[PDB]
Amino acid sequence: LGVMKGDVDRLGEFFSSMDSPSKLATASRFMDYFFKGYIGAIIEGKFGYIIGDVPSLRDWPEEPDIVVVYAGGDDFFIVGAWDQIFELAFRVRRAFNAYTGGKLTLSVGLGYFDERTPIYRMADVVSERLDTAKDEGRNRVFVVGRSRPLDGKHKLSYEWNHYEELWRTYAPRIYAGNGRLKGKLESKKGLLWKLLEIRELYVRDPNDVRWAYLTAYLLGRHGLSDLFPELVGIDTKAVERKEPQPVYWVDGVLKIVLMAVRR
Amino acid sequence: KAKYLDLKNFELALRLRPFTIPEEIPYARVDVPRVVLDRVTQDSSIYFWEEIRFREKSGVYFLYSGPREVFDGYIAPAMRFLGDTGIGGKSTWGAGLFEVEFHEMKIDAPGSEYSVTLSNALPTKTPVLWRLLRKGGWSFGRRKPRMTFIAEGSIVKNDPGGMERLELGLSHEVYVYGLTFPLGVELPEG
Amino acid sequence: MTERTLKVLSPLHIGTGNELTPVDIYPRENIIHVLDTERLVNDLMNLGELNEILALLKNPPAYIWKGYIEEFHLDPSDYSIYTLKIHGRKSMQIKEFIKLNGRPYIPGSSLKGAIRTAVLYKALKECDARAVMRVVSKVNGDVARDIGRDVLDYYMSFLSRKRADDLLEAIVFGMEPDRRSKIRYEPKRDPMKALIVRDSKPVGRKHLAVYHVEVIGNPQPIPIWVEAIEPGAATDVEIHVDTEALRLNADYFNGLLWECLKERGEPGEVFEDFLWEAVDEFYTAVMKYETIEVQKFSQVRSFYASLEDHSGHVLRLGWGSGWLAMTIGLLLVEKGYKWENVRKKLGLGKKGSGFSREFPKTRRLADGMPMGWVVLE
Amino acid sequence: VDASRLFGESPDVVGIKKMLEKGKQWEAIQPYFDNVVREAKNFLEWSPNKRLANAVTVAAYLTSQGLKTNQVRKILDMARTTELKVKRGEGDIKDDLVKMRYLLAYTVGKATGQSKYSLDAFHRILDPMLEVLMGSPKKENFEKFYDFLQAVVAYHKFFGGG
Amino acid sequence: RFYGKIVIKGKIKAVTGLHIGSQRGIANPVIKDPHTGLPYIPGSSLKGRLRSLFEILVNSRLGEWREKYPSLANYSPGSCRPDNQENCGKFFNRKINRGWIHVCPDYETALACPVCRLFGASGKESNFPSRIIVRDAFLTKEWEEKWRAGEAITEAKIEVGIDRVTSQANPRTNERVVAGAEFEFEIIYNVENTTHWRDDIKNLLTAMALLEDSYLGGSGSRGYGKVKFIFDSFEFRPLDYYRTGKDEDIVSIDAREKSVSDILSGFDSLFSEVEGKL
Amino acid sequence: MDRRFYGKIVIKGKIKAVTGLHIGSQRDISEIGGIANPVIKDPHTGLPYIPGSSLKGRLRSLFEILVNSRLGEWREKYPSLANYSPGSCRPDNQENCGKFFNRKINRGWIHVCPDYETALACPVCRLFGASGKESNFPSRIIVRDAFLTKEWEEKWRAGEAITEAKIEVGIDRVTSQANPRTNERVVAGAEFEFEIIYNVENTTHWRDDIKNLLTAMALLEDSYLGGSGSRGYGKVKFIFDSFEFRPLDYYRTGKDEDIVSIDAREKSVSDILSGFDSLFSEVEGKL
RNA sequence: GCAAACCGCCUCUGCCCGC
RNA sequence: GUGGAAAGGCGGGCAGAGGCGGUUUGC
Ligand SMILES: [Zn+2]
Ligand SMILES: [Zn+2]
Repeated sequence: LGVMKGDVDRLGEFFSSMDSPSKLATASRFMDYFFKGYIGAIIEGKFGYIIGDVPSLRDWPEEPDIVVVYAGGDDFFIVGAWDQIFELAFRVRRAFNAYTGGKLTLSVGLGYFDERTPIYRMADVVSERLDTAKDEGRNRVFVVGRSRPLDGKHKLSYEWNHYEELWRTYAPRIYAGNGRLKGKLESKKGLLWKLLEIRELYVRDPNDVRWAYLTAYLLGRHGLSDLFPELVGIDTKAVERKEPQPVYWVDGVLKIVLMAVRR
Repeated sequence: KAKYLDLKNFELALRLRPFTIPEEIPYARVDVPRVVLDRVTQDSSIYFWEEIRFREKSGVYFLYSGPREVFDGYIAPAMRFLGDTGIGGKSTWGAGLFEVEFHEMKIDAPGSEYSVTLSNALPTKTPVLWRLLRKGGWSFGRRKPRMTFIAEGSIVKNDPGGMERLELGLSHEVYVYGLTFPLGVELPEG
Repeated sequence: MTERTLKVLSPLHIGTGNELTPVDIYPRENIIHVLDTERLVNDLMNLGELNEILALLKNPPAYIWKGYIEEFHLDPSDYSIYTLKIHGRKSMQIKEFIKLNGRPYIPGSSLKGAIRTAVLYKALKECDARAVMRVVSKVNGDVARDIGRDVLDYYMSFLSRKRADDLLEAIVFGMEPDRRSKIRYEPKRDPMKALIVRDSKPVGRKHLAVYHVEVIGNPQPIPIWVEAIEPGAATDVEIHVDTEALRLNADYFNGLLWECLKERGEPGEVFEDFLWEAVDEFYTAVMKYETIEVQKFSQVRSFYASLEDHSGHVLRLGWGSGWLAMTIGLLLVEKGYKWENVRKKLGLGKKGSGFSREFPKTRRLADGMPMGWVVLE
Repeated sequence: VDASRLFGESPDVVGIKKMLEKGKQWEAIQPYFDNVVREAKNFLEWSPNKRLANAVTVAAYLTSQGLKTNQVRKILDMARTTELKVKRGEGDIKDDLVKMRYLLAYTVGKATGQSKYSLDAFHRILDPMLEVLMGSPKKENFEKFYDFLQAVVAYHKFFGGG
Repeated sequence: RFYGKIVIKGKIKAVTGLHIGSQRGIANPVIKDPHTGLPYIPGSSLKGRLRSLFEILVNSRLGEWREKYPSLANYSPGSCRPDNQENCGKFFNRKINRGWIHVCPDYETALACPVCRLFGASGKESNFPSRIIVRDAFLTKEWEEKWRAGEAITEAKIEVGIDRVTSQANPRTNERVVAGAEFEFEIIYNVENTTHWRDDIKNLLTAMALLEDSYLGGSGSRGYGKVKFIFDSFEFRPLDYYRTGKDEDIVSIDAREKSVSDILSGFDSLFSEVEGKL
Repeated sequence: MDRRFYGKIVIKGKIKAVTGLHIGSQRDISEIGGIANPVIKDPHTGLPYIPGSSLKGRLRSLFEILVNSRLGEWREKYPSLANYSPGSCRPDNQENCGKFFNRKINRGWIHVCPDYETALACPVCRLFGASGKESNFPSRIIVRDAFLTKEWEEKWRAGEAITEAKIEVGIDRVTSQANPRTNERVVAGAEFEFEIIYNVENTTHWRDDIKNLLTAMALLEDSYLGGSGSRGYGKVKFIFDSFEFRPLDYYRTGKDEDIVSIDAREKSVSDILSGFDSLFSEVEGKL
């Protein structure tokens, strides 16, 4: 069961900019109308020129299985199918990017839960996954729960344009649409689960370089030297810029596809 | 949004100084699933259970002011009994167990007319700035009534607190702790 | 039956893909010896280094690199085979036999792959009028096998590492549903998954000897040294068909072999009797075919005329069985030009193409004996 | 071109795999890096990515030759068993490193033909490290050896050999 | 009334791969400490397996134990599963959600049942608390150091499902703890009554002796259990220990003894001072 | 309904790999240079072993096919086999009907009874157990993992090969072109110490559950274990040490009160053979 | 006088049901 | 005089089907 919980970021500074009561009464209706009327027409599949290409597991249904529990004026707590809660968070973000002039942001926590979980626990988890995305950059999404070292250099949440660019590179080569993989990777999930175990060696010690050639051997003996040509060679510029390796951010793209598959 | 502070940053917030919040909470609230297995057919029935899982060096502690003859007569022999039974929760699954050490804490606090409560309050008079806590526990299988406490860190003025004794249909009277633990604090104009 | 013992009538080499370098060997006599480098090298230290790691990597003028142990030492050998021929000037690479503890046995994967060639030959003889009804079910390509007209007359023009037998094994053993090609093999649909052969008991050291295989078919013959089981060794092997595995699969097998068993009676009952009638019709037919060519050595024909009046089931194994005995192409002799364009398509001679001796030119026989004959019963 | 592609740490993992799928450019620039590997005679010469840098330059120069992994498996499985002894079983590999030197010496004493150079360059590299490993500890300074020898074989599958 | 706390320390030896799942990158993960990532054996998977083995032990001996333990006279061997009525005549009398457990319905009956006196009962107007505390078993210092030395502590094992006719293979993976591991357990019995504690220790050792021939969690029937109790020390912790704090507890010495060299091999011998001080 | 406990018939011994055994794994576990298709291995000691899953399932595979041969001959002795007809649910993709192989696991049909009391009268699913919705009958045998025996531990220390590499080549018949691969296998003659624990629940039918477990053992020495046994790799031989009984009074006392049957020189076809009742007569004197 | 060439894996399966 | 008391994440599931270490011809 997929749960998203989002709100507009640095909104109190926006309404403090209004200097007259007619100007406040305009900015507080237009922000109210996005989470009251126009969030319905996003779930209704409209506005395709404005939204565009978003990370979708399955293609967009005529009737989405989405139950909007709350949507207040900045805050929204929406539950639904975990494949369509995932896509809608990128579909709400892009429309809110263009309903404004690109000046106000969102932040979304995302959880994936058992059915038979108490709902006060699904709120208290996603409220923590929202606040983890909120004290980091306030234009960034929490996608999936993820392991990372406690060195303070790694952060669990993706920025919006970062994850949506990680999806346009890594998903059209391993994923075909509607819960199936591509050619030459059918019946090869054992590549992908062990690929996350090589990602766990980055988690246990990021200074150890043992993950670099184990990726090259495991992609090598399967003949898949074309897939993932940057998980084999270490990025020296990332060690220069003090940003994580590309083996670290591939978890949010693989683990969604491994959940999309029967697994 | 911050809930706790360091031993050093607490002494700054008592003086209305600039302070910083800690980066890391020493525990987590995980949800371990258990199961109830049938004795003949091994049928499963999952329920969920939440916990508090501490880190490698982390733990929990409380503070004691009082005469030393009451401490090593009552508080100190009681905490070693409680090292082998629990503090709340499923003590039969090994939850509330610990090892006890005794140390010394010293807090720099400004002398004032007001004070913060480092425990639950159950005040006599109405406090200054507070935060409601509403809980009532259990006593020998008897369900205690919910009592409006005050959460920790709330501000009182010249308040001692006071325990309420309850009946609950037992043989002995049940006292419920609501004494305050006053440390001096500096306030603005309300 | 169980434990159907065999005997050995010609030299028999089951390879392991390994040769003995001359640093492993020092023949003191007409007998040869396999020295133990791991023990001998670690035993020649007490008298002392880095000279052994330098000289063995150098490989100078073999003889002296194995006779230098004779100075102040002797007697470090493992198996000590016999040469049994007028050769060995070391300059040789003895190909070794498959051994489980230094003891020669016959692997069961090698005796099953010889029965599978005999069984494939029987299926293509009897099964073009019935070969269309097999691929009439979920293949839709039998019309190409009907318009060509006995699926062999199509397969010579159908082709016109190497996956040449991919369609022909998919017709006689396993019809699949569909592929990018017409049909393919399915291992789950096979009568030969009920054929259980097991590794034999180990033969013995006394029956193992080195040989000197001369290649005949060119004016300059080449020798190859190899070790093989001497003729006259008899071990025991157990072969049985699990009839219970055929009763469960009476509806799931889809092949021409299954359409050779439903005509001798109950198809889960005559498969073991069909099995040996396929053996004595592939291997007796390749036995008679080699009496035509007389390019060998005389005495070779006196071996083939003596292979008759010999009880039991005669079949090839091993390494000296030529292209005629590992391959359907005994049946592809009667085509001629239908196989002549395809044999150059597949290719053969190297270092263009062999014109008149394309397939059968090489004969590998050890000491004037055509090697690789084992007779079950 | 090839020397600029073959940079310091991970110059072109994606780039050298395309160029190795060549003749004159890699017969010289990788020869300098093979000589750079032999000039680093100490096995503990690289606490950084330079073990991962040498082994890419090694396995690019060996992929230009044949280097059948099947020929080397007697050494490669022997390196597996000696590392298995380090897990509280044994602590002296000197009685068996000589065997592993001998199995390295027996392999080049067998490998004759077009595949001499595929084993001559392989002979050139591991033996100055096996010179160091004779008089060395085996939990440390052999840890850095066996991880180097894995990365040689590992990138050799990525560059397209075996 | 409180008299002391018999404390049972030792080790759990996973002779075969032990799997205690969680169902949340391996497809079926054993549970783990979230801060270290190390596996552990819970105190609740150990206790419900000591109890499920011991309740079937009592279920076979209802008639033979009517006069050593009362309130086994109100139970008939069997479950109350067909007739959906709790606290009926049969033994496994309480339905929780879909499973039937022997839990005695009152305090006045759980003081006589051998299961519920040792393991506890819920009841209505009863709440009989248990007398044992089973801690979470964590890896021994020697096995946390192998985690530091870069080893694998949890393997991943692949099984397969095969058709009985066409041999279609259908595999899945199961993470399980590497065989040979050493855990550290702890069981603290609470001496409430001073008369029937020998029967509560000798029943707890019987539950452990059945656990060394059954399995602990997981697949088990396909060989994922095979546990072994390695005792270190039994300590008494008297009532005089908790008041004055001076270290005069009574310590048994059993460095290398089994669960069956401890039940009667030394039971008159090892508990000689504990049965004297009471 | 009515689960009881009387004891645990324990069947120890050794497994002799008369022909070389291959229980395959997958690789890629931080392993670089090795034989393709490796035997599974104990990660702590390094040595190969036989899983209890590979042995409990292989005995189930041979015994379910033995019962499918006779669905008119066992039904006079066991009820609920009259619910089943010989066949499979492969020609009709429906789970529970008259066909004897009824559970689609993922794609493969395996005889598992869907209910408790249907499986309580089934000769297969009372010995090997069953899953179901609301019934879930559990098993009565547990088969543990079989590591190398203590003397073959010592041969690994001495340097003797505990594995080997057999190369098998597949040859296309038309072009005679080899397609070589190398298969690791345990050396023939190796020996693994095994463990089968039967859990005695109903004293009315426990003769049969040992006579059916010893039937599937004798079917396994006729069949193969693991591997590619149609090409040689099977040929398991069971060497018993000792049947033991472990009564209920053992686990309460601690005294060695177990009834120890001795077949230290007997065979799996010799235990089922005349003498079954000569060897288990003191178990019946205890029950 | 003795070899030197190529082939070194191929193709089907991959968590269900039950709270 | 303890938001407590009772509660196994497990029941069933062969890493399996097919496969001659082979053939060719010269430098
Ligand atoms: Zn009870
Ligand atoms: Zn059944």
